[PDB]
Amino acid sequence: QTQDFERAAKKLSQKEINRRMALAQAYNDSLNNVHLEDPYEKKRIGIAEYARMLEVSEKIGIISVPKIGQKLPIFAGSSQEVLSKGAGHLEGTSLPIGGNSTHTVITAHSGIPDKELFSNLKKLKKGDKFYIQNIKETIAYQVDQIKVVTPDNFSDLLVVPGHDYATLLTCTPIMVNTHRLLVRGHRIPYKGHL
Repeated sequence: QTQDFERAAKKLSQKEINRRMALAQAYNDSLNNVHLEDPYEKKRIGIAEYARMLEVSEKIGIISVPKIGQKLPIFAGSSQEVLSKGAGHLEGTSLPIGGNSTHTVITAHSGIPDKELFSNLKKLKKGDKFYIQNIKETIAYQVDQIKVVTPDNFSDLLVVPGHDYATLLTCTPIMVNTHRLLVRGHRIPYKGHL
């Protein structure tokens, strides 16, 4: 469900990619993490507008996790509608374009029967890799920390100065969902603690 994004991204001119990426950079520089909310709170209380500059074909990117054979569309926000059809981006975290002092968080469900999504995220280990494609390019991350945290602990999702991080976020234990699994990687060239 990702070929449409690729096709549409390739049709943008370089000036338009630059304009959009500028808006995304400006958004990241003004990021306020007050938007941080747990997507998997059962009794949690709209359409996401904050990442429109990165959107083509309704999507802001593609998340590839080769070890578990996933290549999923990324949609803005983390609404139930989004999480039923692919991966979401956690509003309040950096948009997935990389850069110094950025930390983007991409999330998908582990406990929807009959949809793989991030059901097997817990198979990831330090040294494994994942990739995010946005309208400009594909950026790569190498897993360097795996943590299981409570749903009200956002500490490990915040921007770390001087680093370019990405975390893949899901619920755990499978079908129980009392906790959150956070698989963090650091930027590499594209070619509690567990």
